[PDB]
Amino acid sequence: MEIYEGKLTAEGLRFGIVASRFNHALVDRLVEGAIDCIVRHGGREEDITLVRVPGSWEIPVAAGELARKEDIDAVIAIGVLIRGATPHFDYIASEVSKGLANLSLELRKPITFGVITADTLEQAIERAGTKHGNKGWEAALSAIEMANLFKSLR
Amino acid sequence: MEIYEGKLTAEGLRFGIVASRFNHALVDRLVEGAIDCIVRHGGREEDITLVRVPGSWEIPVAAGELARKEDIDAVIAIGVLIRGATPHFDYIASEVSKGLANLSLELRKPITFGVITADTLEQAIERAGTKHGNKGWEAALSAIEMANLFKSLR
Amino acid sequence: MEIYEGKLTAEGLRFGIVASRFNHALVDRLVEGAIDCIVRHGGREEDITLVRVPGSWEIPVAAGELARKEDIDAVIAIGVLIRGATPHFDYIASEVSKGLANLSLELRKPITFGVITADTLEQAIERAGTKHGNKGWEAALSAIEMANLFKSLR
Amino acid sequence: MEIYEGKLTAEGLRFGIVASRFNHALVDRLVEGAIDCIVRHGGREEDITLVRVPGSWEIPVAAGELARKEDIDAVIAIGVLIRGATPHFDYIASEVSKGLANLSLELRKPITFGVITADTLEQAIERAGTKHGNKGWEAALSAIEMANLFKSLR
Amino acid sequence: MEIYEGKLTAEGLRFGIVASRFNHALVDRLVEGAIDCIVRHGGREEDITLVRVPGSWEIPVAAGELARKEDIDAVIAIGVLIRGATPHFDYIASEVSKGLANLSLELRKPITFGVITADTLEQAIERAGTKHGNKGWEAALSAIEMANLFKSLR
Amino acid sequence: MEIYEGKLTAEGLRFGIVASRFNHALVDRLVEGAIDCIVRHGGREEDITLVRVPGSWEIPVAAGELARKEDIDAVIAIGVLIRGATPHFDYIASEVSKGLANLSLELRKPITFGVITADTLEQAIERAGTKHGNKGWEAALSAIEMANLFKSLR
Amino acid sequence: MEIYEGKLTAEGLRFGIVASRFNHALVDRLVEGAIDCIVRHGGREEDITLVRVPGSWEIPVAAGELARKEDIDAVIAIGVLIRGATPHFDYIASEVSKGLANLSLELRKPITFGVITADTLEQAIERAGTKHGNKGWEAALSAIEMANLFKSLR
Repeated sequence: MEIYEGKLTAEGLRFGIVASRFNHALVDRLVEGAIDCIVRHGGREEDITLVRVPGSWEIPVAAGELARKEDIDAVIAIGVLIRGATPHFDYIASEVSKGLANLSLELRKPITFGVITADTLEQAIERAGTKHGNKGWEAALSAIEMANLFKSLR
Repeated sequence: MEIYEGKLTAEGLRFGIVASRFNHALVDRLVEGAIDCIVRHGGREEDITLVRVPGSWEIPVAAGELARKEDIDAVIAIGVLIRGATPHFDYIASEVSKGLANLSLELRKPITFGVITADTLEQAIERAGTKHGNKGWEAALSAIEMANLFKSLR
Repeated sequence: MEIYEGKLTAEGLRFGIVASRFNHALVDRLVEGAIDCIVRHGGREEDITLVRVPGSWEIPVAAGELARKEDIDAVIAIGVLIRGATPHFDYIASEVSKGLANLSLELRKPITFGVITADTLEQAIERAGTKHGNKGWEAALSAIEMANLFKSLR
Repeated sequence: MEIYEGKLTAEGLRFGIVASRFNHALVDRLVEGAIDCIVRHGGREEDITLVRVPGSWEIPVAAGELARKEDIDAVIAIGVLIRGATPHFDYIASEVSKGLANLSLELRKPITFGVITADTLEQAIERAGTKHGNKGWEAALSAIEMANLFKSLR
Repeated sequence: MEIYEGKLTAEGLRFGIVASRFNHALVDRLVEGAIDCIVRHGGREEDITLVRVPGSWEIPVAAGELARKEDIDAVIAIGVLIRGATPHFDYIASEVSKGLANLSLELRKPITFGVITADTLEQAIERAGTKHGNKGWEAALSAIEMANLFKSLR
Repeated sequence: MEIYEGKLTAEGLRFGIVASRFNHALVDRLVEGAIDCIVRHGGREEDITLVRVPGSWEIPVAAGELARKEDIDAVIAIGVLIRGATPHFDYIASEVSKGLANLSLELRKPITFGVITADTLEQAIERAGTKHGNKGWEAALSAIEMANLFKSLR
Repeated sequence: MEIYEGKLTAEGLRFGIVASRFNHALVDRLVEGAIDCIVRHGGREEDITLVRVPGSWEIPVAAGELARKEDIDAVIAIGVLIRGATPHFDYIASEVSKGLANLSLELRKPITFGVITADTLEQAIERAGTKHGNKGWEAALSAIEMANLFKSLR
């Protein structure tokens, strides 16, 4: 039986991070977590490209630009969505997730989904550094592992 | 009338399995079930490729890499999703299923959906070895049958 | 004004039927209804290709194989989905319907949706031969009418 | 500032109408409304192509055939969906709308959505000639306006 | 074992339709459905005799006149009865059905019962073109099938 | 398509009216309505035969005597039944209606059912000249139309 | 049978619009809708006369002045009435409607009633551009159609 799996060492890997600006206070914590993960797993900060976009709606189109660069091994998508009074939340989150997934399949490159979709502000605060750990860190781990995996798998 | 149907014999077939690492305790049981099915239906374990991915979100992109290998007859996707407090579960499960289906149609190769989507942990425990039988076994049977079917159908 | 419409005569038409094996007791009734419709509207049973697939998840990929055969005029998709305890039903039904629709648009060939999506077993029993008439018969009628329509429309 | 907008004059425009046969009593009223709109806005009835399809499921595939004809300026899709006891309504309406939208984007031609999606029969009766005006008329107006718009825009 | 059954082809068959005038709005839809069925199953409209009667009470006596013509193969009875405030509905529906059945047995000719007996107007609207399909179409199918059956059976 | 229908002109037609004597106050209004209809649609009063019978039970046997006269074109049956305390109402109304229908089928002559079957006196008052129009007038119209119809149909 | 009906083309027609000033915010939207309708149906804006009046009470007397001009084909009356605390609303709306109708009959010229009579402000907002479409547009369509109709009818 052949086993393919990725180590959690980030030596030599190049990363791209797309972070929305809306929900500024929490997206900053998520980005801090992602950079901390990449650096403390052996990666250099000089090998990280950070792209700032106004809202979550533009994360897919910015990730399309980063992910087609040859010198990028994986892309981390970071954003915070909190449900409001209107159904706007549903139609934004669905399109963001769908675009990211379609892009990842199209470009044959791991694009990791580190976007928080919370019903309440309190949940988003939990998932961005407090009791539940930040999805920035979780997404960075996923991206590192897939970047290592695809080196063997390709 | 022409009838096309697949036998349940796994002699000579090559399989690929993509298993997420999240929900480690149950995904291991699902993978055990899938391998047991393939082996006990006549297949060899040396003809199975196992790919481990961090979460369910990356199953489609890893299955895209396995399914384009010529020496793979079918791909079994294995993962466990349990609904949490946030609507994150919906946007993950929808994208995983949609990506797998689109990939299967695109590559003209059977990609079987052995992912558990449970509201509660108790349901997931039921569907992964206990009272309801493991979807790893069910997915392996589906993959074997489609692999045999496409030999006749093509 | 130009009117394009299809007659309900099945002389000379070739059909493909994809039927899942899950919910064996009801899918058999649906297939019986479809074949009865095709035969009693003038079609021959020697001009029908039947493909059996394990579950509803594989209906799109099998229909992709039948529908690209030149000697097939329309494809009838037959399956039964009954909602269970998990949200698995939603993610299966959505992908089956989406795959069938995308395939039909891509191949410019009518693929008729004769899949039962029931909340309860009692509804599925109603819609498969009992009080509400079988969707196998309804789907066969739709396929016959579109097959006749596209002869004029093309 | 450049303003692009379409007049509501139908002189010289060619139209295609796809109408399902299910819910016969109301689809006939919708088609009457659409033809009345086209004729009373200056269009000729000899410049209208009407295609009849069995159910709403086949509207996208028939619209694909009409919309690729060069001598068709816009396509009007007409159908009536009333929610039943099963979730079948959701999976039919979603696929019809998605197919129509994808087709319109693909063919760069306006395909107007004049399909009634009603929870109850009483609502469908309202929206097909009675208190709320028929979506056949509304869809015909939309198609006329886009047909005029694309002449300037292209 | 000898099997006698009728095909659903209407080539060469002659039909008679008796339609009441009461409930004008729905009987017209039922008659449209019946004629559409006969025409789209291969029959000609020149081979259909339509008899209009004031109320449902006179359908049996008019069907007695049509059914004794030699050049009529089957008779379709079309009418709409909606229960009112008085028990008049019972004594009308019972006599209509009894007369039609006795006439059919006496003349050894299929007389198909396409009369709607509804408790409420909403049910009658359902059964005459809307959600439940029109009994005009159902009765026309029954008449076609029996007309084909009696050719073999006699 | 051959259309048979009767005009509403009563020139030259001969009518027979059987009216019960029970419920004298309302049967008189019904008879007035019937005669008014026949006269104002062009018929002469000298061409009307009126037969008075004690109760509704004897209407069928008197109509048997009128309807076998050659110089009678149609027979109008007029009576009023109001439900009492005993089930007598059911067994009278059923037999009256059944006898009239059987007689009409036997003699191949239109016998129109203008009998009021009311649960309460207030309903019978409504249906005999007041808010709901008298069944004498309605029955006379039905008889005129069938008399004209059978001239063409025979 | 002679059919008289008006097309929806506004070429060459001259219009007069009387708009009250009370409920300034909504009357402006209604006037915008009316002018947009006239322009986009082929009419010129140079052929429109706009008269502003203080309240709805003066719309009839101003419409009397416009409608007697020879070079005016139809008059559109635009105003918004919202019920207050006093019965003043009833006595204003009744007189406005009565005056407009009497004027239209007297001058043999179409005067279209595009006045909103709302119980609540929320309804008036609905009917002036939002969910229910603006009565300015509806009234302009009515005026165009009657202006075309009277050309044939006179």
